[PDB]
Amino acid sequence: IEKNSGWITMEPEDMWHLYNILQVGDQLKASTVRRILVENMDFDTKAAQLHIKRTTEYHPMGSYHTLDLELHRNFTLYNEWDAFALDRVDAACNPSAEIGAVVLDEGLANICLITDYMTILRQRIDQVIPRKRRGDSSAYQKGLDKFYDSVFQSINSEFDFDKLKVVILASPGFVARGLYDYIFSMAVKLDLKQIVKSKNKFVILHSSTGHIHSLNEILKDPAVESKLADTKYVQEIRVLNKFYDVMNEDDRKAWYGPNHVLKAFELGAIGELLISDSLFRSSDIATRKKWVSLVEGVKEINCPVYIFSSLHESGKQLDLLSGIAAILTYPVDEEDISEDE
Amino acid sequence: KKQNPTDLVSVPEIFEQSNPKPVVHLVVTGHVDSGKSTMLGRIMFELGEIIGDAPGHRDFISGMIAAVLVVDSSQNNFERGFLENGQTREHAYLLRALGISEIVVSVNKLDLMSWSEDRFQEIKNIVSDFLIKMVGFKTSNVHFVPISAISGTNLIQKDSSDLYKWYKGPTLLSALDQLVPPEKPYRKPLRLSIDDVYRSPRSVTVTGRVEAGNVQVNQVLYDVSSQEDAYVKNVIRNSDPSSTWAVAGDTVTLQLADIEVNQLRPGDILSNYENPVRRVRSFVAEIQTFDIHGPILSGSTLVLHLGRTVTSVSLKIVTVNNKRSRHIASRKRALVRISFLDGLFPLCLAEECPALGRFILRRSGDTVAAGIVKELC
Repeated sequence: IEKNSGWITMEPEDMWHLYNILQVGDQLKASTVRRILVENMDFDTKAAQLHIKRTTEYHPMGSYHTLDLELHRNFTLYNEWDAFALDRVDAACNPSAEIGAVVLDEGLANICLITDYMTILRQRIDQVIPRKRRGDSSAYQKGLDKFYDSVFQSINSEFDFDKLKVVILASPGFVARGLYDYIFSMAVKLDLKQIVKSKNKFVILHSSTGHIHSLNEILKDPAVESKLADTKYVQEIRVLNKFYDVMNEDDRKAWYGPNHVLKAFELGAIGELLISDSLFRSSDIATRKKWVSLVEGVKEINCPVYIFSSLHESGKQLDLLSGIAAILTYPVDEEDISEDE
Repeated sequence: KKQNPTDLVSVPEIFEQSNPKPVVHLVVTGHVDSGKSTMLGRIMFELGEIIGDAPGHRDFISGMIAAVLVVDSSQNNFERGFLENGQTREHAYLLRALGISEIVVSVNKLDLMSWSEDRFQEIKNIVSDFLIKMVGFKTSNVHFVPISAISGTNLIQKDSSDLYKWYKGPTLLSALDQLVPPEKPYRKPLRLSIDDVYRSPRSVTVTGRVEAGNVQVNQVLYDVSSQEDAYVKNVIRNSDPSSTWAVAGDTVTLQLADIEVNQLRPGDILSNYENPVRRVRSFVAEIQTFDIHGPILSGSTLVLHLGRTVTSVSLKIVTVNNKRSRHIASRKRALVRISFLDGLFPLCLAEECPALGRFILRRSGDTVAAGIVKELC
């Protein structure tokens, strides 16, 4: 397929890999309804669709189209296949374990499906729970039962319990234990063979909040280490926390931000310490080149590189801290500007 | 597509008719063995001649914090080395981190050290070095008052105590009376916080506080959060009177007419369309940091805790101890820009409205900082 430039012809995650692969200036084609210069990519996070946006071939030319990608039917790409561009186009396919995760607090639920490269929010449930009146607890109780019923209904439609290896329930208080009991009662009452088969796969965890970032708390929980440690999403949580442990020991051994990591790379500072983000997929060619180079640079020496997926909470967190960070091998003193807002 | 009310032709907040005194808000801190508890009781008792409420010719609603105007620490006279070392120390830190600038320090039980002025000065120092040197209080906002909770200099200098041999200052009550509260908050634009929301007969009921301004029956309230409005159908002020209005400081239980229940959530602030509350995506804040494990990085995700609203935010560093910085460690001031991860939230500057501008920051389960909002974006 690949001489020296070319083209390639080729799971819902594979739409994501492609989103990363695609670049403005590229050309591709497949079936649609009525070959384009790629100008816009649009990934519906939820997550069937990939929308790619003019007509660069025969027309039985110079007018916009949009592709709306299919998942099993194939397509054809198109001059500079980057080292990054190639490690994704090569990743999946060829592939290799899905996880359901419900983060809740009292009137709040986040229903997530998690894979190696993706965390997707299937349902947010946000209901107002009236407070307990010191003489009356009805409005609270009725509000609480509507909520229990709501997440139940949601997971029961969102989750396919044959596919997932684990479904986690996590809350700060009693909600997650209350739910586990509620789920399986109702599923025994009504006859729901799907869930009753899956009881062994459910784990109930502590969590500080019912907000999504709480996902970095678990899936690092010891109780779930056994079943999950070989996943990308846990690997990202580890490294990030490894990064934090060092920040904590010596703030001269943990850098973050573009101008900081580059600087660190000019020195010998960089080691088991590339924490880099898929979100470096800019359209400016000049500025794509440098990240590919840096990753190549640390890769040609024997130091790990971690390209976090911007979809995970871990990855989101890495983005907030401008999407590069690095641990260091020695303590370095400096004072660099970082070029942002 | 929506169409605003508008207002009726009704009354003006006629609070002033019945000559009211400013209601000043306190939090009272101190060890269990400072006479903190006796001091309050003795104030109740002596004002007895002539949540805890004392009036003089101001009115002191004292409360707890573990949103309010001033504070006092009280402590005691024993073998003083070790304590000062409780978690009254952390209380002092918290109050600074939040708005509070003025403390009164009740120096209790000097009668037990025979009203010795050298003892009062000794302890004034140990305390001044913690409240001033180590925590950010100005010397001129920390007032010291000698006392005996088992009747002292709290109400009347009308003691012929050995104390008034050397001591020329005010009584505790007078030291409190010299602290200037916010001018006339019942006049400032209306801010009403929502504590709870639930359906009723021909109204959605809301309960909460009048954070500033005033509110009366048959008026229009605006909810910046759901972009919706309502008619006040009833107002239960403090007790359960046949009240028809409420003013800044009163807890309220309202009944709202032309609004549906789901368009009104705890943590919302309602107001008039005139000088409405502003909902923002991000703000600037002066936080102050506590004992924390890892430092707060610029870009960190924390959970902000304001009223009933607790929500996920990211914090970007502007400056730390007035210098540019890449991390904010324990026991440090910082100017920061905080962004909500979950949409637009309504708030005020702490200048305008403490209870609406003072918040707490936490990381996983640990609280790591507190601050005041200084700017809206």
